[PDB]
Amino acid sequence: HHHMHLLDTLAEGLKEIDARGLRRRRRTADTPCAAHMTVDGRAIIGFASNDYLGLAAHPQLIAAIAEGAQRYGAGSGHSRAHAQLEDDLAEFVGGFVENARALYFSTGYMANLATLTALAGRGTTLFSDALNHASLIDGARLSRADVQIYPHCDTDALSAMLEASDADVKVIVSDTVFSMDGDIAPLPRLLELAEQHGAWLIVDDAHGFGVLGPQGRGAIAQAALRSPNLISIGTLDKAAGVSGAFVAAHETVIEWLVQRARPYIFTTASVPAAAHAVSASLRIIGGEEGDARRAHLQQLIGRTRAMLKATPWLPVDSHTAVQPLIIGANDATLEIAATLDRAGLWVPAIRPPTVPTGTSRLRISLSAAHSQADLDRLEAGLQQL
Repeated sequence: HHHMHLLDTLAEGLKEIDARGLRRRRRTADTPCAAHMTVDGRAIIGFASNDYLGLAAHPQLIAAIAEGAQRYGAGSGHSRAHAQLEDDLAEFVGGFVENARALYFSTGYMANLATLTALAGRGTTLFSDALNHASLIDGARLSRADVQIYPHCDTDALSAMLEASDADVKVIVSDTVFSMDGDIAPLPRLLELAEQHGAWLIVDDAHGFGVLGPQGRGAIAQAALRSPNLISIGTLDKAAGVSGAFVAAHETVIEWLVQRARPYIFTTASVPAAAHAVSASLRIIGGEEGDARRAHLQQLIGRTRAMLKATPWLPVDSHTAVQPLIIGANDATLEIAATLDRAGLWVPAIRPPTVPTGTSRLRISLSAAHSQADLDRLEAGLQQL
């Protein structure tokens, strides 16, 4: 009956997590991801997912999964569906550069990792927005480059850091929509600085793809940017409602990634049915149904912004589906989330280190699948709190 003494340190750390209010609960969904979902046998309205267009449970995407598996098999063992998706993505999101290509990756993390390891090295300096999500942080540390953090969206500070750098290779890295705040990065000014200093501008559009710009092509498209310095990363498990991720860039950039990125990064792939279903999702996102879903989401955002302002708490000023409400402490945030959970509304409580100390917050995530009746109930829940 041997005992591993390090189990004791884990057990003590878990108890400390309970006391400090940082315990995480994983809930099991009895029904598909959607506006209304059943959890533990009780139907609730969910504001927790990043299913921004309501596509995760869409009948056309369910059908595309089934069709994709019948055509290409259950597992990948580069399927024809993966190759076709790369063509479809280049056409949809590559408008910022002539002769765009795209690469499909299993996860957003892998997409970031492939891009940074291929382009960054010793002698590269990487300039990173302070609120960038942790995957981008992790990808950069692996790159073996010097990482300099510029203050959030502070392009004057970044301009001063760029000129105070003699590096042979400079890379600027920013999320487009910040996942816990909802604000949109100053891409026009960031790109100006990138061209002036001869730097790559790598932008992660995880939370802007599908919901920003003409036909939902994303944040670069919204900013109407055109430059070969741009490298566009996105994920396909949020607005697109399936799984996977992409890098889109000038074909020379893509070919360099194929030749220089760590080969194991290409050895993982989602099931072929997933790639086939993303191609179907692009047709919805870019079509009249996508336009209608986005227009409805914009109306939900407009109502929710004022709803949050009416509460005693401080909203983060967001024009995207991410609608945070700052409470303050962990305990006070968990208490309010539980009051909403009792009213049948699932609103996550975000806590450090995900967010700065003293800014624990509800993260209300809107979806085009939500109705005005759903916001009626969220409002009543907030008004009662």
